[PDB]
Amino acid sequence: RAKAKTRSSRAGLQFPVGRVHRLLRKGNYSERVGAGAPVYLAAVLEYLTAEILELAGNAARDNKKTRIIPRHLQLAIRNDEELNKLLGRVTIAQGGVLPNIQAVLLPKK
Amino acid sequence: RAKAKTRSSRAGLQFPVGRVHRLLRKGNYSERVGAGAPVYLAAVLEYLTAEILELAGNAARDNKKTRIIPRHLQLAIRNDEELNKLLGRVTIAQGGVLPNIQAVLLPKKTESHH
Amino acid sequence: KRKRSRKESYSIYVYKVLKQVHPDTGISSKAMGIMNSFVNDIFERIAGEASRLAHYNKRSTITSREIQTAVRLLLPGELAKHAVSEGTKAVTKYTSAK
Amino acid sequence: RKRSRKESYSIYVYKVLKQVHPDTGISSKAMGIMNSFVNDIFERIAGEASRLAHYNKRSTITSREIQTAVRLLLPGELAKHAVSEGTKAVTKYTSAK
Amino acid sequence: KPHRYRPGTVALREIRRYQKSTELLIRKLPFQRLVREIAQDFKTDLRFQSSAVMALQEACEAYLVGLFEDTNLCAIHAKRVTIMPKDIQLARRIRGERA
Amino acid sequence: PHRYRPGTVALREIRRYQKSTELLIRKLPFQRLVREIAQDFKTDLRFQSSAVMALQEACEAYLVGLFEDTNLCAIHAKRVTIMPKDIQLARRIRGERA
Amino acid sequence: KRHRKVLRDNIQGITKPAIRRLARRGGVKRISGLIYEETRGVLKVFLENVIRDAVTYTEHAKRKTVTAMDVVYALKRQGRTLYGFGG
Amino acid sequence: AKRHRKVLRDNIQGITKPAIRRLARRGGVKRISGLIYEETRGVLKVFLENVIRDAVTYTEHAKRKTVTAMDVVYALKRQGRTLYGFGG
Ligand SMILES: [Ca+2]
Ligand SMILES: [Cl-]
Ligand SMILES: [Cl-]
Repeated sequence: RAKAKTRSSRAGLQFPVGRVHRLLRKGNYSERVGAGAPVYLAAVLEYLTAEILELAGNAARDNKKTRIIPRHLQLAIRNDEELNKLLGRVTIAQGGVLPNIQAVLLPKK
Repeated sequence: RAKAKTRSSRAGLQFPVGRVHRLLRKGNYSERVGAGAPVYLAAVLEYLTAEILELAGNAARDNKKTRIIPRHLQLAIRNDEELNKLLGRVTIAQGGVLPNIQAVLLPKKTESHH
Repeated sequence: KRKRSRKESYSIYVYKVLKQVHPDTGISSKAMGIMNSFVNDIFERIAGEASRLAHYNKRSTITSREIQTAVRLLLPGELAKHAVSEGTKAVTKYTSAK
Repeated sequence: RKRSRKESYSIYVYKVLKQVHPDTGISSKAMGIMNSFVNDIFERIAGEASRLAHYNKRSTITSREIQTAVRLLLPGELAKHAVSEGTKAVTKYTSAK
Repeated sequence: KPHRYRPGTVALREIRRYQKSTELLIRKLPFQRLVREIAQDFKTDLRFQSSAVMALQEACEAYLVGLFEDTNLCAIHAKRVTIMPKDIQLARRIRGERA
Repeated sequence: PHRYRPGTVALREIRRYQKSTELLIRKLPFQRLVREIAQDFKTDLRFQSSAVMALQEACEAYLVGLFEDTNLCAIHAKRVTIMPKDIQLARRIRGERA
Repeated sequence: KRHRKVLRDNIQGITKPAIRRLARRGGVKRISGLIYEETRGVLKVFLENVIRDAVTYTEHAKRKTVTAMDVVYALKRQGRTLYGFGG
Repeated sequence: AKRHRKVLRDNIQGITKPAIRRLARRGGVKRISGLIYEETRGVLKVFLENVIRDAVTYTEHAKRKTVTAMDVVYALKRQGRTLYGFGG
């Protein structure tokens, strides 16, 4: 017998390729699932996850906080043009809104 | 031995219960499909089809026209509050739009017809 | 080659239903195309939601009850009453035929 | 009696968080949001892939489907990096076998 | 002589206060009752997980805050500063929520 | 000698075009545009003629609907004339625009 | 016992100052007095549509309790997808 | 010899003023500011890009060089502009 290596480890991935692969087979998407698919999908899920936490973390730092909380995710997403589009019809609980006050509503001074 | 009775006739439907049942199995919806699912579904599709056809047929008749055309389907759908909501993010090729001119755009003066 | 492949449609049926509802009116090909798009649209919505339902409740099976709940979710008020009615009637009649 | 198993992406979100910000942590609510995200996008990509394969009269979702799904669902720059990182990961997983 | 802020200035201050924050702005129990009221109309003697009531409230307030943004644009569109119900009705009509 | 007041022939046209269902953009220009826009995605592409029609049908529907929404924004500002800000506000509120 | 649910007209518990706060987050500076009731009706329609679907999800599952997933699946259907309560 | 296709440029202008007016008429517009026509062209172009992008994406996934009505129908569905009467 050979030793057990995970497919994530073979892909240099932190996301669980094996789990994804099972979710695909068990979620009524297709009769069959190629072995490239979950590796690629778990890859993309990891990239986007990392992308958001890069930007969420920076917002936690600007807030002088060690831990990311929803508001930091919301600031990350709503100030990033692409992430915002991706999640344009998504509500992030406990996130609030970006500070925006129309110019017309400000004092004349 | 004793043969040949189509599920649709049994249910009293024009719509194809057997085609519908095949389409559910092969369409990646669920591992298994029960026997009432396609009967019920076919019936519902027949019902909605028959509404639109009834209304659009009426529209073609008002037009002094034997044949239903996309505009007859559009007029049917958009003057039926409910069909309009079901099909409100749907575009009917060659239907046009319902006559409608906001009141502030009209002139106001009434002096009339024969 | 020589003969174009078969592409299914609901045309014969749409027509069958048409004769029921109006015996002496016909339908242009574009209009029939819209009707076929309509049926396929709704099939896909109802089956879709039925599919979610079953999956959301850990059932492997889409049954007549999932169609019904989905029909209640997708159609507006009056349309859904009659729809559920016709669906109920049809399954009934179909078990009577045995 | 032990509670029934609710799986999640939370050990993997953390692992990525340590890669990206080794000093930074995450609250429950944020993890819930991260977890909702992952599932959302799982389903969007897998869904579009299911359609792609079905439109092209094929039984199999392959990486080629996931990729074209990604192309359709993510915005430009986000699409590009996803495709790269998905290709990397495959090309790599293939060479290990 | 007693200090008074001109009209607009405490409003502008509130905007900033609430845009900085994420607390729910409807009082929890009133909300929770309303939900149950409304829920009777479809099924009798229903219980709720509190997370279900929080999920609804999160969802509502998010939708209303969202609708207010579009309502504020419609008001400003017509050369005003004061949101009025026709603003809301226009926002929702363009949103396609309403006929 | 004879001349209609401003807005009269406009109303007449509204009545004319809401009554009909023909495409209102000219077909060949539309086609040329499609081909051109397509070139920035893949070179030497061909187009089924129905695919161009399908895109024209869609465009024209999209725009006619946008103009409806645009008119309402004009009228909300106590105007009879549509202007770019009316198109922008509509598109902002629809979710198309930032 | 069994403690009946008294329909108290709670839509009025959605106070004026609450509606005003929501609008401040929305960036609204000035508010017609007609707003506060318009809103309540807008809110009610929102709540009915979400709660109807949610409760439909509850009924199909043969449960007496509306869960946070019922609500989530409801908001997904209504195109108002919510992160942070499961799914 | 044999030569492949050639470049087209600024065809957006073929979407003329009369046709923009006609569309607006059908949308019930009575009076049109003169800046509309260039704005409408911008808007139309963004719409077509987003739809043609997705259609062409479907084409390449079917390893085709011909864009089909179904590619367009499928793209418009994804865009939430579901269209009936071309292959639904
Ligand atoms: Ca870093
Ligand atoms: Cl594969
Ligand atoms: Cl069944």
